[PDB]
Amino acid sequence: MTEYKLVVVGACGVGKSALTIQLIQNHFVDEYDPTIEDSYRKQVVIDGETCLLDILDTAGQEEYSAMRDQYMRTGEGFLCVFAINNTKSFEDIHHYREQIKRVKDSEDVPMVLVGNKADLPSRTVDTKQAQDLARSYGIPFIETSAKTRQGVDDAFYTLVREIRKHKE
Ligand SMILES: *CCC(=O)N1CC2(CCN(c3nc4c(c(-c5cc(O)cc6ccccc56)c3F)C[C@H]3C[C@@H]4C3(C)C)C2)C1
Ligand SMILES: Nc1nc2c(ncn2[C@@H]2O[C@H](COP(=O)(O)OP(=O)(O)O)[C@@H](O)[C@H]2O)c(=O)[nH]1
Ligand SMILES: [Mg+2]
Repeated sequence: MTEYKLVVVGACGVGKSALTIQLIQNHFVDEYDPTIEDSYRKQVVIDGETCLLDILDTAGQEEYSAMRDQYMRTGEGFLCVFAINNTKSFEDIHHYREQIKRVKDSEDVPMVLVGNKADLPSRTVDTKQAQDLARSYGIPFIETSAKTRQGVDDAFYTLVREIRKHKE
């Protein structure tokens, strides 16, 4: 079967681990150690294709390193996650997109913008502002809740479809 290597990136606390564990293990984690960086795998069917999702949930220190560049470079697509109630996490996205372009040495890398925690009140990032950003990047934007499951499959499956488009 076809393997898709996905990498989940974004600020501490946006829900990278919760999104990954909801997709792979079908449950919402109320807490997940922010030092646990690992890959999680699941066989799924997307548009009739049986495939293996190989998802790297990034964690540890906010730092640049050749060591990290080496394994991040293996990613075929990037899920760029911010939390809709954390303006700083939205502002951070630019730094992730720029480093993805650097490590992949390309202006054309499969990417999806994800606004997580859609279930929470008191949002600080307007959906239309995130939609405008995604339009400016030429990538899809999906609002998700790792808690309720809203948009979770759509976010990961859309990234798989972006990877297929790049492979042509
Ligand atoms: C609370 C812990 C947690 O969940 N964290 C996510 C993070 C670990 C990794 N992550 C991170 N932050 C940034 C950058 C990268 C990054 C670094 C590389 O060397 C290579 C690549 C390649 C693609 C995407 C991202 C990277 C990173 F993994 C780069 C800039 C954005 C910040 C940055 C300012 C260092 C944070 C802690
Ligand atoms: N209400 C709500 N809480 C969430 C959601 N996603 C993550 N969380 C919570 O936010 C915190 C940070 O999530 P985590 O997955 O550890 O974020 P990470 O640091 O990006 O891996 C945890 O307490 C999660 O339970 C969500 O969609 N909705
Ligand atoms: Mg985590």
